[PDB]
Amino acid sequence: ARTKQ
Amino acid sequence: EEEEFETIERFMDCRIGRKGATGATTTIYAVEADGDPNAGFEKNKEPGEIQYLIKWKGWSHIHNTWETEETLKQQNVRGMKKLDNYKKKDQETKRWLKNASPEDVEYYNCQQELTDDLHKQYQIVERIIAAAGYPDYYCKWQGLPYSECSWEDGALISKKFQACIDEYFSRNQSKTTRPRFVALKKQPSYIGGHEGLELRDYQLNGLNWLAHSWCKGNSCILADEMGLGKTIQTISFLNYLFHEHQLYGPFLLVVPLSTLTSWQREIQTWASQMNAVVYLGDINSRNMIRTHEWTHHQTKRLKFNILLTTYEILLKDKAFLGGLNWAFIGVDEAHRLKNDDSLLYKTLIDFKSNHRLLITGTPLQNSLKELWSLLHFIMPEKFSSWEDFEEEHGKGREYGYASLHKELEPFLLRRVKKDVEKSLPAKVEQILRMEMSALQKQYYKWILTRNYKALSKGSKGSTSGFLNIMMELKKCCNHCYLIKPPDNNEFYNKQEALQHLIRSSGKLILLDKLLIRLRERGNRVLIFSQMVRMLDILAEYLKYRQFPFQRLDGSIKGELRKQALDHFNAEGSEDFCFLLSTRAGGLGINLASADTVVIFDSDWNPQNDLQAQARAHRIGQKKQVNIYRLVTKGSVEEDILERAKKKMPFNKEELSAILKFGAEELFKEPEGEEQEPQEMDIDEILKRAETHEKNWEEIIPEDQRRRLEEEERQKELEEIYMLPRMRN
Amino acid sequence: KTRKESYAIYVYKVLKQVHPDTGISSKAMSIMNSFVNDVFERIAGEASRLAHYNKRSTITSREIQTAVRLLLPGELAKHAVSEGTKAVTKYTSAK
Amino acid sequence: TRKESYAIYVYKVLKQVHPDTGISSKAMSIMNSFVNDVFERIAGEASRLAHYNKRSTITSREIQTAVRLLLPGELAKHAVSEGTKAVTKYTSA
Amino acid sequence: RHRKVLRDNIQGITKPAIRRLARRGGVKRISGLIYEETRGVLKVFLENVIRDAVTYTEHAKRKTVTAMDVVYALKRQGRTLYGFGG
Amino acid sequence: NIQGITKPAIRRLARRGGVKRISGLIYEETRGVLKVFLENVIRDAVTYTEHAKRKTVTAMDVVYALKRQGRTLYGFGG
Amino acid sequence: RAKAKTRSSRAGLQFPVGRVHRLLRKGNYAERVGAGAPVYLAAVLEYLTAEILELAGNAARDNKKTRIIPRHLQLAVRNDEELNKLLGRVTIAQGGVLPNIQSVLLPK
Amino acid sequence: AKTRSSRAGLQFPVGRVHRLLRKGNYAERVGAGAPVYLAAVLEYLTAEILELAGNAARDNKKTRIIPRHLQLAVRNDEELNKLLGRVTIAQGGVLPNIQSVLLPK
Amino acid sequence: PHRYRPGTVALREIRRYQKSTELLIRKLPFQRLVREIAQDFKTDLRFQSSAVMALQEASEAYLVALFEDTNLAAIHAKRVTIMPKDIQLARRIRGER
Amino acid sequence: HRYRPGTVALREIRRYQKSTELLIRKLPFQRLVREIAQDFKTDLRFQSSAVMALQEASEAYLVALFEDTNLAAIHAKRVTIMPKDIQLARRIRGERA
DNA sequence: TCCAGCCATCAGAATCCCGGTGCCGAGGCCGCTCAATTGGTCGTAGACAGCTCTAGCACCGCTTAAACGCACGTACGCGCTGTCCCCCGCGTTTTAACCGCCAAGGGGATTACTCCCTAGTCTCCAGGCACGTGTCAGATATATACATCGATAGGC
DNA sequence: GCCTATCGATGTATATATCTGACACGTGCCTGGAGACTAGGGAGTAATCCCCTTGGCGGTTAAAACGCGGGGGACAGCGCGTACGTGCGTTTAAGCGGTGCTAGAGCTGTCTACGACCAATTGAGCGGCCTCGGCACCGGGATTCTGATGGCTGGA
Repeated sequence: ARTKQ
Repeated sequence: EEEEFETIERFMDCRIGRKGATGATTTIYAVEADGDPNAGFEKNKEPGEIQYLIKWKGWSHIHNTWETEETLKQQNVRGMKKLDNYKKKDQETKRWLKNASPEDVEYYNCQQELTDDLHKQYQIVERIIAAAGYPDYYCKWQGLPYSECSWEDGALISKKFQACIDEYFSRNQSKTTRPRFVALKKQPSYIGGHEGLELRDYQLNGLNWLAHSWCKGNSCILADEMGLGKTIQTISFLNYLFHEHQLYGPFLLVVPLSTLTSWQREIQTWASQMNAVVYLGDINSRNMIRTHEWTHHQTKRLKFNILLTTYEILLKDKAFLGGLNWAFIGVDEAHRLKNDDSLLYKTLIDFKSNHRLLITGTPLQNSLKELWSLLHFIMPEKFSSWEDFEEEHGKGREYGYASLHKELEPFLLRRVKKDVEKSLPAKVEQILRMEMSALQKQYYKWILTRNYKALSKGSKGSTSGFLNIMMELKKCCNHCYLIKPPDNNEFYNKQEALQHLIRSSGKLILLDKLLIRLRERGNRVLIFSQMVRMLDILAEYLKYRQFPFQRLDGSIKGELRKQALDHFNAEGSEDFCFLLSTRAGGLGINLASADTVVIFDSDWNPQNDLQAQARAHRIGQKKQVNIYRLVTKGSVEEDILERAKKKMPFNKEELSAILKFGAEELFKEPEGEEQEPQEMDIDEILKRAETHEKNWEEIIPEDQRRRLEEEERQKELEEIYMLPRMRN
Repeated sequence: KTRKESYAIYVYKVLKQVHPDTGISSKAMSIMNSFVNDVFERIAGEASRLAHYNKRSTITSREIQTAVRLLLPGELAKHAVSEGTKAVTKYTSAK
Repeated sequence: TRKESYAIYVYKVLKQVHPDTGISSKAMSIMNSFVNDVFERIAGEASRLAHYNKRSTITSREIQTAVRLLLPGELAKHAVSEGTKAVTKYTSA
Repeated sequence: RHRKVLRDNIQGITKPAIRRLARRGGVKRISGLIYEETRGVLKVFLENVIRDAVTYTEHAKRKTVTAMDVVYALKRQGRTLYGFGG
Repeated sequence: NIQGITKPAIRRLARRGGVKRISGLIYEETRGVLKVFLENVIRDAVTYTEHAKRKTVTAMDVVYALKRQGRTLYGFGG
Repeated sequence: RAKAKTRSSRAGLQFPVGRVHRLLRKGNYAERVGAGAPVYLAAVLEYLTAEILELAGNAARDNKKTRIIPRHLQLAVRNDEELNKLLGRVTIAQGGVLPNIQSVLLPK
Repeated sequence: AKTRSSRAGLQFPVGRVHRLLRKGNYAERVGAGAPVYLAAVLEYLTAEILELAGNAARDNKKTRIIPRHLQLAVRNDEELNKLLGRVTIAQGGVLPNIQSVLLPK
Repeated sequence: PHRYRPGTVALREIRRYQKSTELLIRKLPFQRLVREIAQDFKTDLRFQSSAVMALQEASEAYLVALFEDTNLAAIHAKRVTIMPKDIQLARRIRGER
Repeated sequence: HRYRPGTVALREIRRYQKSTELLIRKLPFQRLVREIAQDFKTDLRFQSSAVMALQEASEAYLVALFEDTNLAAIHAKRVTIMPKDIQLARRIRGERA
């Protein structure tokens, strides 16, 4: 996943 | 693929909130997920924190993170130097905001309100630019140029607006991009839109014009009189080839940057079933346009229905935009194309295009070469030269009026205000002719007696000689202070300035009651004058009257000029007056917010008066427009009007006679001082006003010329003699 | 043996105006006769470059005033222009 | 309208010194103004020399003595020799 | 606002511009107080040159300061400039 | 004949100029600068004398020699 | 004919308007010399001479003499900052220099 | 044959210099030999500067004399630099000269 | 990281800008400053495009000569940095008041 | 007794700054003029007022040159003028490059 | 108790000032002659007006080169100390500048005749300036190579 | 310890490929240069008077020269820190251009009035002479810095 977790 | 960490981008945020915030709490995707851990906070109630979290590099505003800002230093993020700049700019910010005038403080509050909304509006997507489909949903945000387009995994955008965006994503697969006479003039308003019923009869006839013109194969110049027909009827006409006929070639519309937002908003509201590649931005933005949206399907099978580009960008990328066989080229404000030496004109000519339309907001009265250029752009054939045209354009013939602006087959609408408007009350140009005040009479006498030595030449004089004198005397039609200002030591006393104003300016005695009557009613006022210095007097006068007002002249910077116009045009505008100028008529501004206008000055060209009226005669006005013009029985403009009415400052003999007839006899007669012809203040002028839809030695009382020649020879002699022979 | 003209007599009248009691030695006269000649050759020199740039052919009071304006520094210019204007006015206004 | 200038003559001199070299527009303006200024210096010095000796005519002798005053030591010798060559040929032809 | 129209225009001859001019002359190290002295000097140079040009313009009954007027202003002060006319 | 510009003579000139202490090599530099300055002025003086077809070099010629180099001298006639 | 009256007397100046007109016309300054030019030029020359004479006499009273000597003109010209800017290149014979010593050289 | 330039062996205009001397108000008379003398001096001074500037153009491997080729000519020559010492040449630059004490060692 | 010692970049700038004849002062702010000074003498003055060009050439050439004199003045004091007193000394020797 | 170094120098400064008399002797300066004019034209004859016109132009040039030299020597934080001070003044004035 | 900052008094050597006394250099004054002013006229320059069109100021949008800010650190400005001989003050021996006077003749300043070069003007013809045009030179981008410089490591 | 050794950059420098806008060249013609002439006078030349420069001499004495002591300023060496440089970063506005407008630079045709040229005559300014007062020179003493010598006492 690219998003910031 | 992925990349490394640890970089800041930009600081545009400032807030106060509860400690312990994590993620993106106030963003819409996080609001749905967690609501807000900061919810219920108050600045003083709870031990919270004054945050200013940051916009992060490599991530969008939808990914704008909120955290405990101690974590920022805890990650050793590059680019902290912008944080120090933020404090110093903010620390300067409050030092100005806390001490500025409350009007300016609230103005800055409105400027902030526009600011963060513009910042909030960046979050909303506009289109995804179609291992997940078009992988990771490469998409555009509102406001940012195409350069800032980025990716999403389908985990936060999939929830927010992908429900309707998938319908636009599905539109990608949708298939998109001469006949006889057509059954026009039906009622197609159902095709207009989801509330597409607002088309008036004249707008429909304009569409019927455009369709008829293409059925004949002819081209069009949309010479509408700067009404609403600029955009609404133009974009709707492109539906004729797409939504009725499905003959959907590629359409170009080159619109100026100032009006691009309007064109891009109404291409979606009306003709919603359309796609629009806005060709704006830096070279990166246009590169993203070409690789990702220009030809979705395959080579040369264009997928854009319409594209909007500024005139500035069309010259930069003339090659790529000109390589396509265009079905339609549209140019807005087309008076830029009035010159064949223009690079835009020369480059737009070479664009191969099936149909061509020009939108203009002027009656395009200018000489034959402007029309010849415009006619050449819409029709490159059968209008190529004067040699094949002289038989028709040959002026000076009364029988030629049957063709001049009448017999033009490349039709222009030229459809005037008087044709479309059918419910506006009648209009009369009020002329408040009156006698001259005592101060004006003395100054008018001062000017005339000064220039006797020039006037003696008569027919052997100079046209420029008279024009200076007439320009000088026009300062007496305006109030005295253009000639010699009043004494500061007395004028500064507001305990006496009110008497100074009312005694000097009889022109306000009737307006005073109208001002109060309409201020209780809620009206607004616009004022016109040629002399910028005379406008300065009005600004000072208005500052003394303390009515809110605005000003518009060529010395104002662009940002302040636009905001001043927008302040008066905003809904519920509170400003009462507006110092206007004639040259603003070319900007397309709107004057419908004010129904009362005063023509304080006079002008030598009726075209300027027409330009002032054209921006106020808005279609759909229900009230009767209030207009007043001032005449002072001197510098007789009526000497022009009686002659002008046969065709609506030109002949040396006439202009000399104007001075000999204007103020022919009421010079400094021995009648004496304190004549004070004031006695027509009210209800005299209202009832009695009409309405409609010798050599100088014989003339001038030469006794004064002794009194000036023997005193000026004294003024300009002490000014020579009043300096010591020696220093110290 | 031959007339050699100099500004001794007029400078002496000017000295007897500003300072009626003082005198001037024979060598300060040579400095005075040279100072006036130098200022003449400077102002009239400029009044020859002016009225040639303008393609005129005559030297006038206006060009002499412009030369004085260009040549004399600071406050000396204003008094010089004022004195020239006074002399011109007195010549034109009387016979 | 005609703005007379030394433009045609500088090119002839350049074509005699360096037949292949040419001259740019702004360098021509310097050379045109160079001719004018050294013209005015020699003429003014010639004017003052004539006035100093109670003379009304500006002759080759006046021009020679002004060149000897304005130009440096070797340029003066070269210029005087060229000037005396031109004048001696003009009286013979 | 960060800047105002308050006739600070002489500060548009910046540190870089004064530094480049010094570097063309041959200066290797420049003290921080050189810039104010250069700005003061440059204003004094321009005031004298501009005044003469304005005097020639006023004498010509003209309103536009020309290159010929500027060259004649420099020619007085022994600073003859070639390139613009003569 | 240049050494007739004596060492005390150079000292007196420096005192008028405000110099308090003089190095032992100033004198030769002062002599060279004076020789150059005279070789400039006297060359012009002889040029004026030659032009006039005269042998005696005059004060008027010398003041013209200084006037061409901008050291205008008052007291002699120029 | 009418009895003569010199142009210098009409304008009030003491300097000779006749001589200045002759010098401007027999000096090849221009092809024509305006009738208002000699009157102006004499006025400026008279003023400068008066100013210099005033300062020279003012120094003469300080030096306790009653005749103007070369030294006083040097004192006059060099003290007045404007006349010094006009005569900066000028050298005055028998004039001397301004009394001035740099403060670094003074004893301590 | 019918021009004074061709009689003197000169390329510069004898006649125009005569016109400028007469119409420039230097003296009441201009001798018939003064224009010949002055034009001959003008040509030599231009020939020297053009020669030095063309030498600099060859050294810079160009073909056209540009302003810095004139500047590099005037300042190098000890005598032309003395004639044009107060002269400023537009677009002329300055000659490379770094003082010996500033170069490091 | 590679970093030149103090003086190396100074010399290269000396070499580059002595070789180049291009303008150093920016045209537009110099034009604005010229108009400011002139307006103190006569208002509403127009300036030809070449007049400001002539002013800038003269101004730059004067400063470069002043900087040469200033550098020589500083070196006489056995220094390498130019200081305002060097400019003052250079102007006083040159004769500017 | 003996005055200390400097007291006599300042007394001489005030004496020679008050006086207007010439400092270089007339006859040994007259001979130097005759010797320099020897190289330009033989059998020349000099007027007294033209030998004196050269004298009062020589002395007033060294005196101002010596003032500039003193200014340059005080600049280097020195009291004594040196050949390197004369050459710097003459290089800044433009008489040598 | 000490070096040095702040003093007091004094013998000596200046510069300043006053009274005095000669002389020569200015300040008037008489006569005279050249030039300045008055009166008239002629014609060519510039003042004035009516005009066209080159170019300057102004707006507005792009783009990116360059201004502006800050930050480490290293080279240079500035004080200080010591020492060493270059300069100054001065006494005395010495050279020659200065002045007054003398006599000779050089060449400077003029006057006067005369004639050749130069101004003024008219007919003339050809040169050089202006407008147009087109090919190539040197400005630009880009590419590899070739120094120039300075951190790091071992030799003596 | 101080020397010098190869190497990793990283800006000049050098190539070769494009191309645009500017220069050298073309024709036309209008204005100016030139030829043939005549006219007054400026500059040339011979003669001449004598102003003044130059040559020499001999006193006088002022100032130059030369040498001695001593001190203070030049200048090398060292050290400490405030300041400038180099460089990365980033926010302002220069530069380019396109387009527009209209003020004001350039020109042409007309008329007049202002300056030059002219003849006279008259007093203002030049030269030469003269005679008295300011200061040039001088003896002199009241005054004023100035270097040596005897005198508190601070921070230490």
